[PDB]
Amino acid sequence: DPSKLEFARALYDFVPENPEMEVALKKGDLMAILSKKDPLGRDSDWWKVRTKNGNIGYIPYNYIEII
Amino acid sequence: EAMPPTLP
Amino acid sequence: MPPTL
Repeated sequence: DPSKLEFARALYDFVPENPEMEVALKKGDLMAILSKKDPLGRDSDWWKVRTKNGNIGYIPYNYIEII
Repeated sequence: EAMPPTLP
Repeated sequence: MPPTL
């Protein structure tokens, strides 16, 4: 349900070390938060999000702020 | 839905 | 610069 999403902004550049699972951010970039947990529902420092051009992937929680 | 700036 | 991963 899109109308329930949080959205976030990137506070730093992030170049993905595993670009198969992770998405890149440019400082200032907006995104939507899809999940805060890993795929199995467990706590995680890596958050799943959808980028400004519709890519899905994980990013570091400490590189963003939640609008 | 969203509103800030300024990353100087 | 930036934070630790």
